[PDB]
Amino acid sequence: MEMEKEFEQIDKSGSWAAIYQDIRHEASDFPSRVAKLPKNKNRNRYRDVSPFDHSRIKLHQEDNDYINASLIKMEEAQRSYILTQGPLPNTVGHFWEMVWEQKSRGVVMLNRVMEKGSLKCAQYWPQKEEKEMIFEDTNLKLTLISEDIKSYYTVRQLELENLTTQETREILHFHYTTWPDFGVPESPASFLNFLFKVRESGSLSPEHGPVVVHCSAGIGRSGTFCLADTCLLLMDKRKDPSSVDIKKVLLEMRKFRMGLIQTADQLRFSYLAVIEGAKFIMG
Ligand SMILES: O=C(N[C@H]1[C@H](O)[C@@H]2O[C@H]1c1ccccc12)C1CCC1
Repeated sequence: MEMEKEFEQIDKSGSWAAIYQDIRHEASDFPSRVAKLPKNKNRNRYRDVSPFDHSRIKLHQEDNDYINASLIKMEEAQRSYILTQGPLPNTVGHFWEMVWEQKSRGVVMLNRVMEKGSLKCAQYWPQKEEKEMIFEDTNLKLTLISEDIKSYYTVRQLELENLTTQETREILHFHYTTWPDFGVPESPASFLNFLFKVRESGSLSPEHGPVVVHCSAGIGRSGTFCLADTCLLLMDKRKDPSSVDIKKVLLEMRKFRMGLIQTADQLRFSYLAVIEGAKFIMG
């Protein structure tokens, strides 16, 4: 079926939970043996969220190459994404090592450091220009260059320096700051505006490594971001945009990381975002 009328048909019939459970039943199951090794327990935020072995990002380190991060490679859309958990106190150096080694231009953050009165990720970037951060375990230096605070999101320019080689690179930090503590946003308008700002920066384009996207577990809000982006790109590429099937795209993405889209409300919100976004694109 088309999307917008399939949407109204699920609303009128109140069957979002059943649609979402079907997706959960059909989703891929691949091994995640490296994630479960005892030496990696303090590298995982949640015991039930792990990268598959076949798609995990490897650190370029001979001691321990493990990070909780996955490469989502979308062949028809010609887009790739790295989805990862919010960094932990003992993985902030690994996180920036990955950004460096994978040649990423942009980092997309969809959570606040504290939500619901608890810590959802480490403070992994500097908050003042004159107070830079040094990660001694991976030999990187990170400096805040500029910050632009808007009503729904903040964009930061960061400098990452590899202290071994003295090479430097500019990284863009895109921080969506207004996702509610509970539920999903009422309108997708600010989330779509944010997606378009990431696109306009070059961070999603083939001349760079994959964008790094995270929330707390790296599957819920993060899944919504890449699902909406890929579906909109396919609607622009194809002769028949009504042939894009959001459930099929989501199942394709779940071949590369488990659990993408965590609730039926997040699924409905993803439909809403693609539907509204397809009208603004045109034409
Ligand atoms: O090359 C880098 N760091 C080097 C450190 O001197 C040390 O050797 C390298 C390294 C890599 C992983 C852990 C520890 C080390 C950074 C470029 C991204 C990582």
